[PDB]
Amino acid sequence: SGEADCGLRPLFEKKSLEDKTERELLESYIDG
Amino acid sequence: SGEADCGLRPLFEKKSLEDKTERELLESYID
Amino acid sequence: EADCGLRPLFEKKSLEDKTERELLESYID
Amino acid sequence: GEADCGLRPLFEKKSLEDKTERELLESYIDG
Amino acid sequence: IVEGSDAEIGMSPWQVMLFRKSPQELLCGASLISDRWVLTAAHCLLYPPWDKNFTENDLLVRIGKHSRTRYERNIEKISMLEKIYIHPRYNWRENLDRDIALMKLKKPVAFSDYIHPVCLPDRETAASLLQAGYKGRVTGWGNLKETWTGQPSVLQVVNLPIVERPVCKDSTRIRITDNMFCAGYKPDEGKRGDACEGDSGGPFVMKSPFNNRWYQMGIVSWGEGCDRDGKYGFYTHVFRLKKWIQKVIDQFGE
Amino acid sequence: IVEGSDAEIGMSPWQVMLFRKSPQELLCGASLISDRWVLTAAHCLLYPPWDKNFTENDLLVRIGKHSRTRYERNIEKISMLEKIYIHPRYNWRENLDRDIALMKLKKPVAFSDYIHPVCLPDRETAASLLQAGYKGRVTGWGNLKETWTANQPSVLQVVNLPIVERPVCKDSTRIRITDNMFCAGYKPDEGKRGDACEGDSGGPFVMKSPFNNRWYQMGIVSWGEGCDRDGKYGFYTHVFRLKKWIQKVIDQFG
Amino acid sequence: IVEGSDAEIGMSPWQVMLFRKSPQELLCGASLISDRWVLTAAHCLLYPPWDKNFTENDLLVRIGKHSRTRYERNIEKISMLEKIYIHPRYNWRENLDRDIALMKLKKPVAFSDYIHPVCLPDRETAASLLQAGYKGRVTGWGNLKETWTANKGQPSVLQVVNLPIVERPVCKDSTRIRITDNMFCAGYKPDEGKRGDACEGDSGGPFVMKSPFNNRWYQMGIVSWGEGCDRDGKYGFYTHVFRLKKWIQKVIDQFG
Amino acid sequence: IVEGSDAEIGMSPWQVMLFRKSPQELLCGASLISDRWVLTAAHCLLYPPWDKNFTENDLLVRIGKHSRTRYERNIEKISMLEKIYIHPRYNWRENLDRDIALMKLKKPVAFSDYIHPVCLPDRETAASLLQAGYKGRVTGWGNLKETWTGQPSVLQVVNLPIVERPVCKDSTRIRITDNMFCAGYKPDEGKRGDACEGDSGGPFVMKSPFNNRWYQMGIVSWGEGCDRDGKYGFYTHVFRLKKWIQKVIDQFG
Ligand SMILES: *[C@H]1O[C@H](CO)[C@@H](O[C@@H]2O[C@H](CO)[C@@H](O[C@@H]3O[C@H](CO[C@H]4O[C@H](CO)[C@@H](O)[C@H](O)[C@@H]4O)[C@@H](O)[C@H](O[C@H]4O[C@H](CO)[C@@H](O)[C@H](O)[C@@H]4O)[C@@H]3O)[C@H](O)[C@H]2NC(C)=O)[C@H](O)[C@H]1NC(C)=O
Ligand SMILES: *C[C@@](*)(O)[C@H](CCCNC(N)=[NH2+])NC(=O)[C@@H]1CCCN1C(=O)[C@H](N)Cc1ccccc1
Ligand SMILES: *C[C@@](*)(O)[C@H](CCCNC(N)=[NH2+])NC(=O)[C@@H]1CCCN1C(=O)[C@H](N)Cc1ccccc1
Ligand SMILES: *C[C@@](*)(O)[C@H](CCCNC(N)=[NH2+])NC(=O)[C@@H]1CCCN1C(=O)[C@H](N)Cc1ccccc1
Ligand SMILES: *C[C@@](*)(O)[C@H](CCCNC(N)=[NH2+])NC(=O)[C@@H]1CCCN1C(=O)[C@H](N)Cc1ccccc1
Ligand SMILES: *[C@H]1O[C@H](CO)[C@@H](O[C@@H]2O[C@H](CO)[C@@H](O)[C@H](O)[C@H]2NC(C)=O)[C@H](O)[C@H]1NC(C)=O
Ligand SMILES: *[C@H]1O[C@H](CO)[C@@H](O[C@H]2O[C@H](CO)[C@@H](O)[C@H](O)[C@H]2NC(C)=O)[C@H](O)[C@H]1NC(C)=O
Ligand SMILES: *[C@H]1O[C@H](CO)[C@@H](O[C@H]2O[C@H](CO)[C@@H](O)[C@H](O)[C@H]2NC(C)=O)[C@H](O)[C@H]1NC(C)=O
Ligand code: NA
Ligand code: NA
Ligand code: NA
Ligand code: NA
Repeated sequence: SGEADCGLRPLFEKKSLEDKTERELLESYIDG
Repeated sequence: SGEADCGLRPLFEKKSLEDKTERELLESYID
Repeated sequence: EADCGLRPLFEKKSLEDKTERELLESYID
Repeated sequence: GEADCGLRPLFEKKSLEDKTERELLESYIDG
Repeated sequence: IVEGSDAEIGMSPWQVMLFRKSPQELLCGASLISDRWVLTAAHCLLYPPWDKNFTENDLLVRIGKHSRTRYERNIEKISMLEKIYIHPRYNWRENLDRDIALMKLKKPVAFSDYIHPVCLPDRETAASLLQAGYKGRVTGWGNLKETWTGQPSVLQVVNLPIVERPVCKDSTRIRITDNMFCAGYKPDEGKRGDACEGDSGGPFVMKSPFNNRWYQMGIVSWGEGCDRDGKYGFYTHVFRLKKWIQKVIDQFGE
Repeated sequence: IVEGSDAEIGMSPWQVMLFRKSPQELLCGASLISDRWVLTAAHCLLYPPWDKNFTENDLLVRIGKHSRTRYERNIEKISMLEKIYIHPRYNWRENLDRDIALMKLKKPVAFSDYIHPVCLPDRETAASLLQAGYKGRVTGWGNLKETWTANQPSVLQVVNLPIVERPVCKDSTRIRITDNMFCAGYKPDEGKRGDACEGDSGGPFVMKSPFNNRWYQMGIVSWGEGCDRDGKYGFYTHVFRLKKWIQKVIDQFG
Repeated sequence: IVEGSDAEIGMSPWQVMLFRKSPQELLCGASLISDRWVLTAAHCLLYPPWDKNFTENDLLVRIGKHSRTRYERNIEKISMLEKIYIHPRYNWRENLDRDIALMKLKKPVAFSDYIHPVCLPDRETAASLLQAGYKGRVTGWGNLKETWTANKGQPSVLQVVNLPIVERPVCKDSTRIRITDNMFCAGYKPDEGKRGDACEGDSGGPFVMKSPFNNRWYQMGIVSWGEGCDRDGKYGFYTHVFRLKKWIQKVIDQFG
Repeated sequence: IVEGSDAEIGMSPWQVMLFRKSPQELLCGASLISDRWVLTAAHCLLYPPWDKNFTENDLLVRIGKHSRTRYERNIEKISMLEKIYIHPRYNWRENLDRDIALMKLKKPVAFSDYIHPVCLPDRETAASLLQAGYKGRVTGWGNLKETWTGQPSVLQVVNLPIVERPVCKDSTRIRITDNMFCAGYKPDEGKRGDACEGDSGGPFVMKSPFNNRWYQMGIVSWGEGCDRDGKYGFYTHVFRLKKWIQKVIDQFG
């Protein structure tokens, strides 16, 4: 069906590549 | 001096007249 | 566990207890 | 009573000093 | 259990006894749902009105028993309680709403012919079995009849039918909620039976005609008197509280 | 999407477009959660106040798209709807509470570098990511600015926005909000801007777990008042809160 | 005053204008609390960040005015300042905490139909009136709109606007500037539709409320600060008069 | 009172005794500030660490007394407590910060030559009198000396100088606050004197050399031992808490 591999993008996570703004999300998860 | 008579405007409260919007304030004091 | 609800001394050895059929009959409208 | 507070009937009101009140006064003079 | 009968050996392998260490006392019933978790009623552990508030070390559980007090060979087991988890919204002040609690055992218990976990209902099981008229089975070592002044030697068992919510509601002045259901025979149905004081925490089980497995649909919670015409025993609605049960087990299992 | 930017190729592989066959029109966004299921907002499918009440055959979905209009050979795919499932308690008459619907595709779609399902959050993921201040990502081909005409970007738009405190969300609108919603967007004193807008509904609000590196859909664009206005926030359907319903549908009709 | 309206004659008899002698300029608003005392915001008199530090002889006050420009014969009066008293803990280096100052007039002003003092709140008046949602009235000859020029949209006659007091949590979350209990904020919320706000030039002016218990007007606040004017999600801030009344009373008693 | 002396008749007409009905016991001192209000220390009424939590009906006050035990006809008076008001921020958990409470009498007491209210300090009085070295007067029927195992027959009085805050602070490990002040003689000064257990609630008064009136500047609050070299008695700062006193009296007068 498609679940065990959900949320991992073929052109990004799967190739160890980051998209242009995901770091912004990560930084927002660190309070302070 | 001038306190015992404070807050009562000569041209309004003193001659029993209401300004155009003061009722808006009164209505806001009623929740 | 995947083995829940099956009693070793009954369901596991194809044996019925004395009154379980009463429950079954009640499940038939 | 409030306007008459702190004035003792048996002392200040009869112009009489108690035995040690002078000690307090002298301590109020810097020296 | 009122108007029930002696259970057969191994007939209720998920049956658990909740004991108070000191003074020595059989408090309630309970059920085994895994090698580490036991389900019971919250009020068995916490009920301020009667000045009851037990901690893990005040109690012990006995599993695999048949005869209330005549020690059973290499059959029965004893377990310590590692942690007690009472539903955060358990309403002891009014109607015992959400009368449920979980107890994690210090060490896992080994399954046997006399010790085996019962299943918790899934969406479909509950939909198919939770219907008025359908009978479930209740077990316990509680009072054999309403008492205001005896208790069984061997585990007692009785089969009772689920009753329509409207009838449950009109049978008592106590406010009932969807987190509970009632069971028992109606005045003119002839047959009798009911759980009673001491039976709380015990399971109300039903055997699925779809997969042959036993499911615990309820937990003996409360009643007014025991086996009185017009009254019905009330049970904690297990499926409705399964979301909480699963959360506790997942968060604090291991 | 207001004040967002062009998405990168394959940046949102679970993005789905919901189209009206006749007259041709892009209705909303949606997301792919498996090879046979698509998640969207219920009002995209049913909203009487707008005279909207679609049937499976009135619509089609396009997957794997980047450009809003141009065809993308060997990349995009189309699917027919087999059945629509709208939450039974979707409140279209009042505040859009439980603005959620599922669409089962008549045939399974094949994943590729441009088509891939997003994850649905579990209780642990929701606890760790759904906190005020934490940013999520919203995507869609909806209006680039607040528009008042009765009847858009060339390529998929994306904008990252912070989740907002419930008290702040509540005081920002006179519409009754519920726990089945959450709002997101920058506050007036934060400077930055951005928001979803008409046409973006059904689109996903996603967050990337810093724990397992996976993207989870925490929300569904549901509603707002104007677009990107100071002191106003976009509202989203709370996916985790309604996951029990989602799983129930997929299990019963999957 | 933004989104307000022209005041009626004698509507705010306690209104006072603070003027700079040279170069001639209307600086702020202020209020008459007795025949010898005028209340205003401290920053109108002292604000180093703007290179502002006035002395008594640099200013004059005009009382009883309606028109912002023209002279009003037999109505308006002018007074000289005898002494300025700025709150000793006025925080000009940070957030304008305790933005309050008193000015004693060299000669007592005579009351008339156009000149009359406003009341200062007592414990009970403050408790009964200082509640979220309750509206007060702000008056002034300041900017009619948010202005970025160092020079504008000045009103012809005194402007007036009624605005509701806002919950402290909402006021705090509307700005990154540290607010204190010595201030309160007022203004409509984005979802209430109506508009209005004080603006640059209005500081020192009064935020008044009419007691439904004794029919008297009480000055509950002093226009102190804001960020822009009448912006959605932003609120005007005012010095909390009752909270600082012990200071006001102390000054008047010690230097009356 | 330690190292004090017998008070003269009518010397402290605002002196009040706080008694526990059952079992019979003189709890603390207090002061008359009006015909309906009595000031005392909050801990006399509420102090959990000692399981103390008195209600209006558990107590009674005696006014106009000189000899602590032996009745005095046509002079002393008794009153019932209508309501007790303890400062909402009284800190019994740590340092007795804001150790103050007001008691509203059920019926107004009549003033006489032996019963008369003391004044509460005004801004100017506090500024002019609250200075180090300036002496105040403390009165009470409390212990005559630090005791760990007697009690005065007649009211005791002692004059003691106010001490610099830095010295008060460095004299104890307990966290002191601006809501209190200390008084007593320093080791080198030679003279002695201090309040002691049982004296709490009693007033620390000063006579204004400006208007000849007596002002209550403090309330006996606490100490460590009694009259120990290096230690000083601590008193509730009445002027700093006057805003509260006035509020209570105006709201519930
Ligand atoms: C020692 O001093 C007294 C007792 O000697 C303690 O103070 C009293 O404590 C009781 C409870 O212990 C307080 O009663 C509670 O009041 C709450 C507020 O409601 C009030 O409403 C009006 C006020 O105008 C009164 O008529 C009414 O009596 C109440 O005072 C109620 O909300 C409480 O209700 C119930 O809450 C839960 C229910 O979920 C129950 O578990 C509680 O038992 C309670 O019944 C309750 O009525 C009383 O107000 C206090 N009075 C005073 C003088 O403060 C002190 O706490 C103690 N000193 C200390 C701090 O150690
Ligand atoms: C704790 C259990 O042993 C016991 C079981 C009773 C089962 N009765 C029937 N008829 N099947 N439950 C109780 O005793 C509970 C807990 C508190 C009191 N209680 C009662 O059932 C009362 N009899 C009724 C009641 C009082 C208060 C709130 C809810 C119910
Ligand atoms: C269907 C979606 O395209 C659209 C998305 C709007 C997102 N807006 C912001 N600011 N992020 N939703 C809607 O248009 C919904 C459906 C019905 C009307 N509606 C609204 O948002 C109204 N603007 C407000 C509203 C009206 C009734 C009930 C709830 C909300
Ligand atoms: C002096 C007054 O005319 C003026 C009034 C502004 C009222 N605004 C609204 N929206 N009702 N006050 C100011 O200009 C003050 C004094 C110093 C700068 N200032 C500000 O309001 C800034 N805009 C913000 C600020 C800066 C520093 C410290 C506090 C606030
Ligand atoms: C209640 C009063 O009778 C009594 C007065 C003591 C005066 N002493 C001197 N040296 N002038 N006060 C107390 O007994 C208070 C109340 C609680 C205990 N206490 C003390 O003074 C302790 N000795 C020290 C202390 C303990 C806890 C918090 C503050 C101080
Ligand atoms: C601006 O106000 C005064 C100028 O009038 C500054 O200080 C005065 O001048 C000197 C400063 O060294 C002092 O000796 C005077 O006593 C001051 N005048 C009085 C009595 O206020 C003052 O420093 C400036 N204010 C600030 C804080 O920038
Ligand atoms: C009974 O169970 C325990 C017994 O003490 C109670 O637990 C609390 O005890 C104190 C009273 O509030 C608290 O200081 C403890 O933090 C708290 N213990 C914890 C951490 O659970 C419990 O409140 C009692 N329950 C009831 C309702 O009577
Ligand atoms: C619009 O959606 C469908 C239209 O297909 C409506 O469904 C009902 O339509 C008739 C009017 O009530 C009924 O007689 C039909 O039995 C039923 N159709 C079905 C489900 O097969 C539905 O009511 C409309 N939705 C709303 C509430 O506006
Ligand atoms: Na019955
Ligand atoms: Na916004
Ligand atoms: Na605004
Ligand atoms: Na000493």
